[PDB]
Amino acid sequence: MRMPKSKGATVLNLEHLLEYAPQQIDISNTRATQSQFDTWYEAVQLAYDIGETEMPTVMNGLMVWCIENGTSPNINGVWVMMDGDEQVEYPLKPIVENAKPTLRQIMAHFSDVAEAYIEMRNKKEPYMPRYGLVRNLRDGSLARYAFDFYEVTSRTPVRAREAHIQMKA
Amino acid sequence: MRMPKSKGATVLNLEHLLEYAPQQIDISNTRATQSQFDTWYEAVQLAYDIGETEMPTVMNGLMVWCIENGTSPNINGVWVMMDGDEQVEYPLKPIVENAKPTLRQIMAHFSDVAEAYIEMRNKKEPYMPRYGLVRNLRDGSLARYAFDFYEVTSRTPVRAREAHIQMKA
Amino acid sequence: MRMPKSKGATVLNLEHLLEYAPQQIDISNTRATQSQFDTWYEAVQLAYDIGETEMPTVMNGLMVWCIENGTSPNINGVWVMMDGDEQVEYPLKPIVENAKPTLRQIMAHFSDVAEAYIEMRNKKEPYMPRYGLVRNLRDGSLARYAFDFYEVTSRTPVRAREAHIQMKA
Amino acid sequence: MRMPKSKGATVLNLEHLLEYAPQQIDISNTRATQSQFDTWYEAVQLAYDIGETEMPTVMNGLMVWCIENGTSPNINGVWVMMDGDEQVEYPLKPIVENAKPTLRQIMAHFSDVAEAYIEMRNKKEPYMPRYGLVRNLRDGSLARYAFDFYEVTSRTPVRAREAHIQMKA
Amino acid sequence: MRMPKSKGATVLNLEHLLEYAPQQIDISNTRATQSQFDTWYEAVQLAYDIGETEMPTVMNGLMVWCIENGTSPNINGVWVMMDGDEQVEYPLKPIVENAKPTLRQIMAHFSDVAEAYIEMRNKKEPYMPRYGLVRNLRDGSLARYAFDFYEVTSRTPVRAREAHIQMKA
Repeated sequence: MRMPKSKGATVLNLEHLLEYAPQQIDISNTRATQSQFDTWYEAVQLAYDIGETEMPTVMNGLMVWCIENGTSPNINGVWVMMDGDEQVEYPLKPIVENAKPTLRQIMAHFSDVAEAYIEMRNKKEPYMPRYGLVRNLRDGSLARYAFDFYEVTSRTPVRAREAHIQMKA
Repeated sequence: MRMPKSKGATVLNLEHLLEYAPQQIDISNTRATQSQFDTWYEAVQLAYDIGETEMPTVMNGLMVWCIENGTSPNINGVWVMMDGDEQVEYPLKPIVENAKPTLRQIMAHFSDVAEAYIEMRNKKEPYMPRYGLVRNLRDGSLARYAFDFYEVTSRTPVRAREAHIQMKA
Repeated sequence: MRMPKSKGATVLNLEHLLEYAPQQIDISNTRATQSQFDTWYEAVQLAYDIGETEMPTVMNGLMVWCIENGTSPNINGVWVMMDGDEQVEYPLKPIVENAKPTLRQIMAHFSDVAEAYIEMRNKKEPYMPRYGLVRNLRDGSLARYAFDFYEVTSRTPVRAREAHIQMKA
Repeated sequence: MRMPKSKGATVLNLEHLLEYAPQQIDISNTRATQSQFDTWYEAVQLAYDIGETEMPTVMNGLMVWCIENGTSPNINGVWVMMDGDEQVEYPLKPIVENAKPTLRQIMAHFSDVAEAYIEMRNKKEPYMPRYGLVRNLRDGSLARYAFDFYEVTSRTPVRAREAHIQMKA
Repeated sequence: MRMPKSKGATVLNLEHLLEYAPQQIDISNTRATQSQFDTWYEAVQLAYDIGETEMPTVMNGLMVWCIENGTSPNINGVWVMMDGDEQVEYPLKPIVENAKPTLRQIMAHFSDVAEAYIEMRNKKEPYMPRYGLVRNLRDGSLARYAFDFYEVTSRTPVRAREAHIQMKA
């Protein structure tokens, strides 16, 4: 093999070269960077006039809303939260404006947790996310992966990779 | 797994995260929100000069009309109600103007009840909604699902999902 | 045979003609020339204000970043390095501007080493570069070749040649 | 690179230039200078016979008026303030006079605050400034940029830059 | 080939022509000559009553002003310097006078240094000169070329050549 050279010197080290072991999600372009996610968090927090005691509760339903309604909604719209049987409405402009590059990449930070919620739902009655009810997904084991902000990593079953290709087609 | 992080703190809670259990129809974009449905109700009520004693009766036939004539009609038109053998006419502009985002989403609040009416009809003589007589649906058990404002949830038989895909194609 | 002639004289020699034995990568247009790589190295070094003691470490992650995120990114963007659990951000404009003719050819100097890193990763948990998770590559032995700046030489297995044709299609 | 030279000596420090980091709005010709704004403030104060206890209230209504009626009005005209349900009438020549170079540049000092007021109005009922209701702007998210005295800096989203080009055309 | 001839004798050495290798900027008409620049320097120095200890600081702000406000301003105007938070006001006729042929050609001597300042600003927050924010330049990499007194030589990337043609159109 040949290691990169510049003016007769190696430019890629020898020890740390075979020691750097990052995580796939961290250095991937499918999700927004940590700085971008932080900016989106406070911008949404400042727009809704919510403190640090109710904001975690509010963001629980936004992830659930994006499971069943996607991550590319109309800006001039609203997304719903339910406190009991009442539909509590929130403006959707702050969610999208302050999300860079796209809301899907920002929502991709919720990929791991969103499967836990769907698996919970798939313990009482069959629950299939709408994103999979419009692309004709019949499997009941792939319901945990039927949201548009899912991150495909090197831990995803092969059937799921084919399903997302079929879904997005 | 990794839960969303912002400035070294979890932003998705731990207990209410695995307790929020909404209903699919409530947080879905296939139907208008409760506020939107309320606005459409009074706007139509105020346009027809009807009180709270005949309006429930009038809206019974509007749902039946939309079963057999769809939810995307010409605004400058009329929809018919039958009191005995006489065709009582109502303007159709108030139904569509005041419906946001679309009349189909507003009519989607009648998805559950519209199946009860069709099943009633399918107890004396075979009744197939027109929306299914123009897309060549031959099954007699799918007649209860042959209206354009049907809501596909995680309780719909798999054959029905294929039928609507075939119908809308 | 006929050897090139000009004014009644051979113009291709006889001894050194059958002695010149270059290497395929050196005289190939799939990678930038040594002068071009040197210019890109110092230009990136001068833009980041880094000496000759940390620059080899920084370029380790840029190669890893290009494995999972390609070699044609948006100039007005950033690429991430991880020191522990923190995302250290670098501007991406110096990487692309000063790379001639393209960053893929400049990154092609890292083709040999990038396989060593992937093979390392493929010793603890299955690691498939993202560039192969979006083109539906299922083989686990071709993971070492699933980056866009791979150089196809006369040492590459035949299956790999077909895979890259299928991947790039 | 080459420095500017005069009689064999450098004419630029290039050490304080590294220090020199002015703000874009301060050294821009899109807004009047601080001295010009001070002249306009006192002259308007002297024309309306108002002290330093009601003038801050007075200029609150002037900024809102320029949002909905532009910054190029007739000199022989009036601008309206509302105290309750009554229209308080103010002469408009004191505004369009003593405002150099133009009233738009003087009004550009209110660009930041004018967006806070618009974002306030877009929390109860949809509010689009009349400047955007005559140029066919159908995106309510861009309502915060629909005043002619908006200042385009290097913090404006790319959407707003295209919208203003479309509006001013 | 044919040499220029006069009375049966060559009029060109063609041995010193091989020696003659001038710089493109030096013998270009896009910038004022050295004598013209020296005249503009002393005349501006004599007009502002400033010595040789503060003038290098003074011209630092003038170059930045021309980046964001162009090199064709009104003679009966002022250009702003910032010492801290205060706007220092300077007359602008001493600048647009004693600057022949044009101020742009005089300002062209700062083309190399003006890019260093812009590249400095594009290290903390995105900074695009106002010259490019009014001509719809959406590429932040080309921010280093977004001043009207830029000199196009045979070292400018092909991107910048097309951008300036698009901008000046």
